[PDB]
Amino acid sequence: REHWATRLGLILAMAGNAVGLGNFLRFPVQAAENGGGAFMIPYIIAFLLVGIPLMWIEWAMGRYGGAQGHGTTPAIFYLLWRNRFAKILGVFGLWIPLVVAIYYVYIESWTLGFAIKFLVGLVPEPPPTDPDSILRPFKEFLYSYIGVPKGDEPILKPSLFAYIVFLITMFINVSILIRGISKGIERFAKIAMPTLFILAVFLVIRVFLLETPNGTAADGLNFLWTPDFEKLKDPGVWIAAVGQIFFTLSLGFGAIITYASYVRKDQDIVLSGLTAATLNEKAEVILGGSISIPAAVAFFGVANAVAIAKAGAFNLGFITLPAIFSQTAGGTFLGFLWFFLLFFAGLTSSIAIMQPMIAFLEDELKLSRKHAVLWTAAIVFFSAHLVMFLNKSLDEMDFWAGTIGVVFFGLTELIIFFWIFGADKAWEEINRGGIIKVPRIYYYVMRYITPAFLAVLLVVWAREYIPKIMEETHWTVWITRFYIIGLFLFLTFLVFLAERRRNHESA
Ligand SMILES: CC(C)C[C@H](N)C(=O)O
Ligand SMILES: [Cl-]
Ligand code: NA
Ligand code: NA
Repeated sequence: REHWATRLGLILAMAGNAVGLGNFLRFPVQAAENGGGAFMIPYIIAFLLVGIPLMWIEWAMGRYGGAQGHGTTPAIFYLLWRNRFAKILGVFGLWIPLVVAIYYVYIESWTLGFAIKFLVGLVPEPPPTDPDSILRPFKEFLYSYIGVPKGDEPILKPSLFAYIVFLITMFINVSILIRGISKGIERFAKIAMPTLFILAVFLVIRVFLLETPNGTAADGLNFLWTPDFEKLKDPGVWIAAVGQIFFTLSLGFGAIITYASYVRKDQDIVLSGLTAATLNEKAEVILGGSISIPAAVAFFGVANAVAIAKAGAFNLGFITLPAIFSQTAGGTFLGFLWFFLLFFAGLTSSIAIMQPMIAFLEDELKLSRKHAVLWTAAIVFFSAHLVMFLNKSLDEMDFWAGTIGVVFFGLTELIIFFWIFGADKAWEEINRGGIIKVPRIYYYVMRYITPAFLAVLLVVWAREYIPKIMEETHWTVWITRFYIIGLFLFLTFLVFLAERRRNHESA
């Protein structure tokens, strides 16, 4: 079995796993729609009670399963709770990251294609003060890229260059992942994380030199870090906070478990996971929240910034920032820098959420690495046509997998590790091999505070919000569900195909 050759390489690979698009695209909108600082207070709180404990549990289950040659949540769940329903619940650890990747690769291909369009200079030409006259050309640019429909049919029709860039993005993912751990993700993280940091800091410095009659870049920072105690009683704020914390730290996708499987049994995971979390957070609030929000605020006031944020998720990342850069000297090169930063971010995160399936095919089906990688590729590439051509088929995938399945699977793996596999035993498993020891106070949070807190949050979530999706939506969403549910069944079948061949090799 392969291993992280360099400790630093392990840390950088886990960072690139965590440091992705949620640090640069999701978090700005998440903070803008939720009163800014009013959203920071839960984000901080839920970072201590949910982020770090689930991080350490992810790492512990990963190292435990990897010591016994299993880097997937079905096998590891069977190794923590010996039952068939354990394997059934572990199937989610392969279903969630796959469904996430199905559209994560598409958005990463968006970033790559936009970087190419900006580098070659094939960009819109905004005529020289009306904000609509500047937000309109880049809006139509994004629409010409992804091919959003125009009439009544919810049928996407992406540009040919977009499909070509998607092919190139999948092929780049394949060329990276075909070289394993110590030769592929490690030597790529060692190169991408410094470049990512450099680009982020350069764009931060460039954004801070922006001033308009609608304010300066400091106003967005103020609104971001100005709390508002009038909103801590809104459960939607806490819902969004814990969801974003699950997302930005890869918590609940089973990918951190997958990388932790390649950790040598004796090497540290406590300080490792804490370091990865701290690096991702420093890349989030210090950098990601200090580029989009300050520019949008300085250019349109907090009111119109929140308006653009509530308009859509890509209004800020794919429209607002390029429209603002088109107003500055060398702004085409600046948008190229921004999109290239996003491309490496999505790259280091997407090569991380596609590893559980290959680990399953290698460890549980005894497939060669090349064939496992190529079949997982073909699966993702084919299934991505459902997201590329069916309108609003990405939102359902992100909801059930990246938004609902994450909290569900986090609670599940928490109850499995501590409440089932053994609170004392799993606590020791976390504290074993660690350079530093896990604080005594997080034992109670892991076993008592985190499950009850997440349970109350999930109760409020399911009681006051979900029934709006299973009714007030277009019928085409079923096409996605009918597929993704049918993608779950498929995986279970392979799980069966695992537990049967294991009864054959021993014979
Ligand atoms: C699913 C994860 C890889 C997401 C990533 N941590 C991000 O913030 O974009
Ligand atoms: Cl295009
Ligand atoms: Na992140
Ligand atoms: Na990443």
